[PDB]
Amino acid sequence: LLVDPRYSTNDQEESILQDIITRFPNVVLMKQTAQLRAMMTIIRDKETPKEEFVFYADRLIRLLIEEALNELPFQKKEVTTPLDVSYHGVSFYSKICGVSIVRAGESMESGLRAVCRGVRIGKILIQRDETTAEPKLIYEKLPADIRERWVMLLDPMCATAGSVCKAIEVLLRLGVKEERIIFVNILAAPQGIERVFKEYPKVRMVTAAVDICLNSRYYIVPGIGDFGDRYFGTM
Amino acid sequence: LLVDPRYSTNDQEESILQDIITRFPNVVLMKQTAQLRAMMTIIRDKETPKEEFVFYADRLIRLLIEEALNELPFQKKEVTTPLDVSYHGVSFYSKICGVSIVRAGESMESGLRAVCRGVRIGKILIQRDETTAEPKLIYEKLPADIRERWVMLLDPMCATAGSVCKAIEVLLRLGVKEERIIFVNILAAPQGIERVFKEYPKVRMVTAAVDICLNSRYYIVPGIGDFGDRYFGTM
Amino acid sequence: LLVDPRYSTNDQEESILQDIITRFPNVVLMKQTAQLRAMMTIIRDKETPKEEFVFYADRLIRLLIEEALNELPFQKKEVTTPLDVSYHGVSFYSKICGVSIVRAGESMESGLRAVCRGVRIGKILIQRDETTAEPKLIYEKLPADIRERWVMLLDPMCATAGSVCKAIEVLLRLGVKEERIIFVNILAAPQGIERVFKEYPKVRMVTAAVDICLNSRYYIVPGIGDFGDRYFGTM
Amino acid sequence: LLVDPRYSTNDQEESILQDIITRFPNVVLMKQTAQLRAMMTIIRDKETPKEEFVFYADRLIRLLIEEALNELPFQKKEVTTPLDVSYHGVSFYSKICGVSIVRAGESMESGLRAVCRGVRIGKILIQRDETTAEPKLIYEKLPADIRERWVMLLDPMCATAGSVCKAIEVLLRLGVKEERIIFVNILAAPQGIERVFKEYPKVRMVTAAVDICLNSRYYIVPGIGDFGDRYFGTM
Ligand SMILES: Nc1nc2c(ncn2[C@@H]2O[C@H](COP(=O)(O)OP(=O)(O)OP(=O)(O)O)[C@@H](O)[C@H]2O)c(=O)[nH]1
Ligand SMILES: Nc1nc2c(ncn2[C@@H]2O[C@H](COP(=O)(O)OP(=O)(O)OP(=O)(O)O)[C@@H](O)[C@H]2O)c(=O)[nH]1
Ligand SMILES: Nc1nc2c(ncn2[C@@H]2O[C@H](COP(=O)(O)OP(=O)(O)OP(=O)(O)O)[C@@H](O)[C@H]2O)c(=O)[nH]1
Ligand SMILES: Nc1nc2c(ncn2[C@@H]2O[C@H](COP(=O)(O)OP(=O)(O)OP(=O)(O)O)[C@@H](O)[C@H]2O)c(=O)[nH]1
Repeated sequence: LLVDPRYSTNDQEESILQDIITRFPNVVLMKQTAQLRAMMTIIRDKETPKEEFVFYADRLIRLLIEEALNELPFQKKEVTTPLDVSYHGVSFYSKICGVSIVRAGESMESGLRAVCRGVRIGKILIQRDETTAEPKLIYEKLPADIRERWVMLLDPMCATAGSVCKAIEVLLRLGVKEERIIFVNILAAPQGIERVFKEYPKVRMVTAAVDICLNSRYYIVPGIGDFGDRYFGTM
Repeated sequence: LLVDPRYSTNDQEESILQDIITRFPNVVLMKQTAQLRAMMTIIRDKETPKEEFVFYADRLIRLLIEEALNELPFQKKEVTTPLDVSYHGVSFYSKICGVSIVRAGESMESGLRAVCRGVRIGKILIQRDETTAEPKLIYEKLPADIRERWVMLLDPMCATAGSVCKAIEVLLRLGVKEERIIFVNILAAPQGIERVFKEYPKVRMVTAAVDICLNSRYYIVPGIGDFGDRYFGTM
Repeated sequence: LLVDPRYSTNDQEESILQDIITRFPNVVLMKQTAQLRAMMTIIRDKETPKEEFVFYADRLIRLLIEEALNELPFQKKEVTTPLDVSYHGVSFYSKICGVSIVRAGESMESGLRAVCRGVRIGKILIQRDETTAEPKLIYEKLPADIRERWVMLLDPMCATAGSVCKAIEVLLRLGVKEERIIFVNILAAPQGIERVFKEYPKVRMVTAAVDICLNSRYYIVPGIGDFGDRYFGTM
Repeated sequence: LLVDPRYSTNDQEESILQDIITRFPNVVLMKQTAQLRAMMTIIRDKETPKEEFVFYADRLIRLLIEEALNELPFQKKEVTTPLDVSYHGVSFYSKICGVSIVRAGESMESGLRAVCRGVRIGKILIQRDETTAEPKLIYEKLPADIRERWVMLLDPMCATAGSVCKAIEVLLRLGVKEERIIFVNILAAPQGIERVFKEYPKVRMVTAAVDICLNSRYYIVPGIGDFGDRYFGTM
């Protein structure tokens, strides 16, 4: 909802944002600070060279992952200071794991691995049909006990939501509780958010930015281009 | 009074915070999230092992530094996206540098250097006379043109504010503007904050926690123990 | 082909090692130091925890990548010191890229992105046939100009060499020069080394170790187990 | 004994190395590879920007620190692999700590902390008197039990060896055994190597390069300039 004064906002931005916040109580938008905006301009800029795009993208992913991890359950915990005085804090306890949507999502694996040393990482490779264009599971490698874990579903972009929805579908089938799936995303389109909460209303979604629309080629506008190609350098 | 509901604040902590937020317009407390508490309870725990202590402190410092970098000036900037559409963002201001208060302050250079590659770093070693107990300037190595840049003054703890005030003095005596010093701190005592803004009311302070008071041995309480010792292993 | 005194060698290791060295001019064995051995001990021990496995694996990967990058072409370059005295050095190759064999090979992408900021990364997913057992290309996303580049083929284990050979075959068809392929490998089986070189003799291979054999299920012995499962935690 | 053929060593470098390797048994010279040369030529070039200088310096210091760790004692260890067979490896010595010679040496701390998470870090500030030119101890913060540990002494340069010889002196007066000191260095001069070994013959020295001589102003030549100033950006 809140837009930082510093930067000028793209047309109808403050609007869309509030409307998303109010309509979907399960989405959590990152605080729209100038730093975030600064990083977004660098990664969204056509002109930005690959070494710069992945440095800032990695940088952003970091903030975004710490934001998502805040959606896990926490227990109350008391500890003692070296001063022998009590401090009432909390502790993470959940059994977690991250799951990336092949390629694009893998760029977020390292960010998650940096803060959570050795977190288990699953991988789902989705491919859209050549005829009708219906998502098809091509490959998947998930922890043996994923059904008893909170899942950090990783996918930088959410345009039509067909990929993440299919990903959630199988995740569910293997026994993952819908309300334990935290979908961390970088950039999303309104229609993609509705689609996901229309199908799986219990999941949580933390994004860094919500854009205007999709073009006839399913790309988000103003968007960022193809994140996977830009990040891994397969332009 | 935006303290994450999931945990219980220290006795009379919400009161202290209100006081400071009310009287000191230039202090910026970072968001008191459950995630942040999780980290604090770990490093404040006197049972925590050195490997764990530095890992989390490093982790927290990353978040604190990104927060602090928001206090810098920003230049609106327009960039064209890969979809041939304009995107209104901002641009990073340029003349800045980090200055750490030798030992404890050095632990935050890693973090600054992680997000700001090649950032100029100055050092100032202040030390109290073993008898007289007052702040003496023992050593200092700062960038030749520090007077024309924004200073990110680094020091994890702020108890009496005696050593940071001494630091700002020498910095001012070298021509750096008071309203360009962003004091980034991890943990602070109320009187510490008070003194700082009593003498140098134009600086900015970014902190993650404000404890209740100082004990007979001038230690912040609940506190965290001697940060520099626990961080570098010179227990 | 030489072993460090500190540690005791395995049966016929000094033997197998020299044999591989003299028989194949294009393989390069990392210097067998006590340090390298200490790392192989952590990651080979079935008892080591997942955080410890990835840490040391990542650590070993760094040294192995630096070793492999040495197999690239070099040009002489004279520079001048701040003491205005020339120094004769050598600048490195201008066009490379990494290519990881999906999953296991992906654990190496990070080590490569760490030393070469923004390197282009390709990906190949090979899957054997249940009956034929013949390696099949399932998915591949590669830089568009891979034909004019040197490629660092990434795959930690080389047992039968079937998958790596399948990977070389596709690269070759796309236009990559066989002698510009540098196969970075952690652990290999004599059998796999012979096959790779029997089929593509001009490629170079850098590895940290060579074990004695394969078992009925195609695992190197003493081996390390399933590197992909152990690293990503899907075991 | 080798020197990569790919690059052109400079006038009498091969002679110097020959001599030092013959006359001083305790000096460990990193393998003179083209990769290493390439980095040296980057950081030695007076034209390189601080961002690039820091990056390549950290990278080089990384390889250097791993090399020095090889000088620590190793204990044989047997581990059972996942294949259920034994593997004869080694175990890391368990009592180390890094010690930085304030400012210049602090640049190697991050490298040490990278491979040895949680290593205790001591610091010594030696400053030559502005008139007398005498090396004086200004500040020191070492681990309480440093006498029981092996110390990796950190200082990127060694011109006359007055500073380092002064640091070792204070270390010996504190209890640490002379033979437990591994002096990790990046660049050194024949003079320095001699003095350090004339006075403290039992210390171990690991370095990446040894230049021709010292400048009339006491600078290592061809050299690099002032490493601490180029590293921390205060020049
Ligand atoms: N939830 C959470 N845990 C964190 C975070 N950072 C570090 N951790 C730690 O990482 C752990 C997460 O669980 P896992 O270690 O994946 O649980 P696990 O895989 O069953 O544990 P093992 O069986 O030994 O492998 C917790 O025990 C936390 O202490 C964070 O941001 N969130
Ligand atoms: N202000 C700011 N700059 C950042 C940040 N992250 C990266 N940077 C970059 O780092 C630079 C900071 O400026 P400085 O390094 O002080 O510029 P400088 O010292 O004049 O540069 P030189 O010519 O090399 O000496 C900017 O040019 C930015 O592009 C950030 O969070 N804030
Ligand atoms: N060969 C080599 N180059 C290195 C290494 N470390 C850093 N580099 C630098 O990184 C560069 C490699 O960049 P590439 O990704 O091949 O450049 P590119 O493929 O042409 O792409 P562009 O920047 O767009 O032109 C070289 O120019 C080197 O200066 C290394 O270990 N080996
Ligand atoms: N010698 C050595 N130890 C390493 C290395 N990498 C990791 N380590 C580990 O780091 C430790 C080094 O010893 P320290 O942790 O300083 O020993 P310590 O400080 O007495 O032990 P604690 O008091 O519990 O903290 C060893 O126990 C090793 O297992 C390495 O490259 N060399």
